[PDB]
Amino acid sequence: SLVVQEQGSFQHILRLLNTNVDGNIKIVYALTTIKGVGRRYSNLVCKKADVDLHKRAGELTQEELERIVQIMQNPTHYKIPAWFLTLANNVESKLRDDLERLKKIR
Amino acid sequence: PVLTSKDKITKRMIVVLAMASLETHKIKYVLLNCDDHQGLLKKMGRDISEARPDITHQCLLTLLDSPINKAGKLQVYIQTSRGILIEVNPTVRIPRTFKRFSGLMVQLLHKLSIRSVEKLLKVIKNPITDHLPTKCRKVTLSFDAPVIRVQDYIEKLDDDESICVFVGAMARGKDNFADEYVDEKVGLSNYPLSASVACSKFCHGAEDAWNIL
Amino acid sequence: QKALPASLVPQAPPVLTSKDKITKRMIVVLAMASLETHKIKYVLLNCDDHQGLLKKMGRDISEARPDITHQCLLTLLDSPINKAGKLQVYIQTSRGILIEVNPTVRIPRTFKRFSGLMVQLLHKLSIRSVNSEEKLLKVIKNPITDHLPTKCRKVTLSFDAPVIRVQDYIEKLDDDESICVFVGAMARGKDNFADEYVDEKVGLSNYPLSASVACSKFCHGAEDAWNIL
Amino acid sequence: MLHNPAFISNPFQTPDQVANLKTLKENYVDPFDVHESDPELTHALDSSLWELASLMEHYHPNVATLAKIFAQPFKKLSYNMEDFLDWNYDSLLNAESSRKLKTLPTLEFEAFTNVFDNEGNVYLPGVAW
Amino acid sequence: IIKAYQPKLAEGNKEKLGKFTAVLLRHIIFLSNQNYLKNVQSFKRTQNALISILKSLSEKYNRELSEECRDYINEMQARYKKNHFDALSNGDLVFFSIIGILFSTSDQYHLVITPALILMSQFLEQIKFNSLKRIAFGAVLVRIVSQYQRISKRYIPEVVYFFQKILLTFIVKPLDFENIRLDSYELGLPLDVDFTKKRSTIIPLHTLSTMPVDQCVSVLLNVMESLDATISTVWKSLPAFNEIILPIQQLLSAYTSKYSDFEKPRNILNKVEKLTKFTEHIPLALQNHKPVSIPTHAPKYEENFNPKMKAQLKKERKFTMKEIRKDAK
Amino acid sequence: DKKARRRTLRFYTSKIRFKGDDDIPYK
Amino acid sequence: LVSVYDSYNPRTILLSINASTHPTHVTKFHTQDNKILATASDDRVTRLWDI
Amino acid sequence: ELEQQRLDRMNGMIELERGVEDLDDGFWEN
RNA sequence: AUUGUUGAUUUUGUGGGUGGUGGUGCAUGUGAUGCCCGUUCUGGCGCGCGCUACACUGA
Repeated sequence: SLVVQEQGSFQHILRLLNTNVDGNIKIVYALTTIKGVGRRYSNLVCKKADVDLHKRAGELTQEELERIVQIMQNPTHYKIPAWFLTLANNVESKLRDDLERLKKIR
Repeated sequence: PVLTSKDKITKRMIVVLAMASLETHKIKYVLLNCDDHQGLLKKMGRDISEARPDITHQCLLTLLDSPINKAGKLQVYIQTSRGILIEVNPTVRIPRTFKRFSGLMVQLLHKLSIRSVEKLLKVIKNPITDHLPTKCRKVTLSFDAPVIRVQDYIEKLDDDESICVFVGAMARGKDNFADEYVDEKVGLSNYPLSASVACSKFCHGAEDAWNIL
Repeated sequence: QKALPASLVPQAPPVLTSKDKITKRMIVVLAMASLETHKIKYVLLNCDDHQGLLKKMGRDISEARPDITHQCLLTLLDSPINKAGKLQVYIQTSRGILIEVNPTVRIPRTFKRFSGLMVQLLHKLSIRSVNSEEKLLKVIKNPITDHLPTKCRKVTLSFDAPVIRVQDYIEKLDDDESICVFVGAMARGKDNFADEYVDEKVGLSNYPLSASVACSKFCHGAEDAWNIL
Repeated sequence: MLHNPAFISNPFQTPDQVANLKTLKENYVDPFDVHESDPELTHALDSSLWELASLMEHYHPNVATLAKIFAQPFKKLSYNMEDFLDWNYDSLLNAESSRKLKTLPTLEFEAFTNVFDNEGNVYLPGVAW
Repeated sequence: IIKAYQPKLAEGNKEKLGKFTAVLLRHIIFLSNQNYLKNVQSFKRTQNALISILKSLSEKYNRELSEECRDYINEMQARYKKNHFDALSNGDLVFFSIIGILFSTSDQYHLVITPALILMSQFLEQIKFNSLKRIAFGAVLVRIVSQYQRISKRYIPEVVYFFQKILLTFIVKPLDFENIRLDSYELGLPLDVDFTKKRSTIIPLHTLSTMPVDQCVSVLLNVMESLDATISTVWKSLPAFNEIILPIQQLLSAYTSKYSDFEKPRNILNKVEKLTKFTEHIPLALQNHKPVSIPTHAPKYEENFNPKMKAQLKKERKFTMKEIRKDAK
Repeated sequence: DKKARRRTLRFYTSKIRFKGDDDIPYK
Repeated sequence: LVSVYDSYNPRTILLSINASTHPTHVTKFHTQDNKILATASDDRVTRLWDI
Repeated sequence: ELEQQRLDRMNGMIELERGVEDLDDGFWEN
């Protein structure tokens, strides 16, 4: 009667980097919702954190979540490459003067 | 017959449009509006949210145009937010457009009476109770109160007795405008209702209850 | 003995759209609506505000009242049947323009701000929410019968027609179907605007009624009929 | 347990349904056994949770508000237990002093002549100096 | 001192009287602690007179009084942490009473009452109540909290817990109440108690310091008179009245069985079936919520509908090009 | 034990209407 | 929701049925009859579906 | 007036007119 | 004390009464009338072509 699953239940919602991420979404595209986190950046962060991209955001265990937070907050420490991370009015006035000059000729 | 405040025996259906926001202001006197006059109402120091005489106009259009009023079983009263009580003749055919209505009310508030050539609209002396029928049920429209079927409510009501409703013409406010006059407050629907809808609902129920058709 | 629903949190019922034809609903068509604009800026023509312009156009100013459709929309959209998500409204302008009204719209209460909305609608062909996540009023293609439900009952509000109880009429009507009422927002006219679509015409009260009162009187029967409350 | 839908009253229900509902009310008896040791046999699922309703009248304002949650829709997925477990009477008093919102002290318009009873108005009848 | 320092006579007198309001309160409680059985009549003349004065100050200086009241509640708590009941004195019982006089008890939240009501409830639950003095001290506390809720009529679980053990304390167990935890089994009343003489139910405060059977019975009657009041005012309204009263029915049933002549439990008892008979104990229905309407979104539009500069610069070039080309041709 | 489980539930926790005659906002 | 997929073809969904709002723990095909599918849910009703 | 204010305060009206529910923000968290 | 030298005119602390060179009508100005509730400057496109999207026959 007493069965307790070690990994834990499915998390419908999670809080990462002061952002709410839906559990139903995949890990990469759920992390994309964080500002400053793009598709490729989230994919790379998951690859560094060693999290299977096929999992759902809710499926993530705890230690993977702290690992993702740590990679994101200190990208250089884990070798994330650096590359990854009036005059016009004067022209307009000249144009208006020229247009007035043409109107003068015609 | 045209029901009038003097008659107290006939069973009728009185509607009191409480907290009606009708006022005149001169920079010339003109009915105040939430949109036409915004700065002016700021100068008077009031909120522009509760500056809406259109609510009182829409209620009158639906009340006067209802089949019951055509049957001579309804008379309306307006309790202005300032405490000015106005009696509306059931026979009146108020202007349909609002601008012509605003011109009519501003004539009313100064001349204190509109006459045709019976006063179609006449300012009267408060309290409302003196004018209401001697035997009458008083209720208010409350969202928090229990919901009731208007057809059943009027049916279980007596025959010699009449029904008063104090519909709140304010945009927003506490439903305590008519608390001291009234004996109970009743809810009419689970969803919050506009003033025009509420009196139209309570109008439709009376017509089914009394077989006005 | 029946087990309870898993989630009892109250949910807003679905917003009806012309795409969905299966659900039973209340369609109200404000036929012969008078909505037309003109450069002065563009202004929704009125019978009182603009009398010379409609004389220049040669069109009668008796039939130049958009305030009726304003009054009919407020009473329809504020009705409890709309709140239950069981009513969707269409407007057929006299010029031949069909407007579909989202049940979720909150049209301005004052007529002056209503007129400014219609010129936007009649030119931009649509109106978007302030938060911009649906279209609240979109001009659609004629005829109306295409947009109506596949199983639907059509009728017009004719004074001369036999008087019926809106309560008895809806109750005796089937359950998979739905009902259209072609209300005439025109001040005066022959009740033949919707003859080609409808199958019959019914009267609701022996006395003459305003358009706003006629539609409000009809829906309140539907609410009591469907126990909307 | 929090609510039995069969006992709710509907304004549209017919007079016979009203009569049937009334009879159902008269015959109800709480089946929860407090002495049964088997949790699978106590018939608790057929009982109702009146006790949590009474807690909505608890003298402490914040405990009453928590109890009121059962009257509100169950939107929240779960409640963090760790934020409610280790509370004491001392913590409640300390939390009361370190209140974010500061209010004005009120006074009683009703007047009592004597605080204690004798051995016009007495605040504590049954107690004497 | 009040007359010599009215606000008008000089600047700063409001603050001086403000501090004197706090100082006066510490005097009212201080005198009660001092022994006064010798001259109870004289003490009763001064103590209530000072309280009447303190009430007038509170009308003008409630804020200064409120701060002193909250400090004392902290002081009682702090002394209770180290000494438990030994800290508690008659001054605290007087103090809790004055607060009811000067402040509105029937508020959902109050600066002074709510700390007081939490602190009072702590005593009714934490204190051991293993002596007649300790029970008499608790009997006063039940009366104070009952008067606090004389209008609000809120539910205090500690009062239920207090009544159970005190009723069971004087019957010691009968082996039928194992769920109630007693703190002293040597306070049981003897079987020879008459329970027919007229014994005063009032508890004088000066008697507590002195604290045999007659005192035990008088304390018992006071507790039960509070129990009768709580049933008829508070518990009857609660939906769980049957559950709240069920343990108390058994305890009062024991009293009648053990002491047939004793009438107070029977009057409380006979009242109780009368309430349970009338009250309808139906399943509760709390999750019935009003239907939620479809959303409502306002329309976006322009008030004056019309059917950055680098774009404008390009726009003007197009017209100037067209004129030039026509001019050149 | 409180600190250990206090850490876990942080990720579990999730931080964070016109009616009647209300007129749409003015501007 | 009970979902029916073609074995070895995860992409296409032949049939999707919403048995109940409560969890559906058991979904078994009838052995003798291929057309009918059985579903048991926490609703405590074991509906017998047909494809 | 005093009677009405006492009834309002009895029902949760908190004078600084907030409500009791307002005081219940952050209370249990810390 | 205070003014701008002046002399109790003010200032400070604590209470505290006031809608009033207010309107608008009514009754032979008057009415314990009904009814409600400023000052000076400084600024103010129309008609036409072509292409891309609005996804699962897809990314």
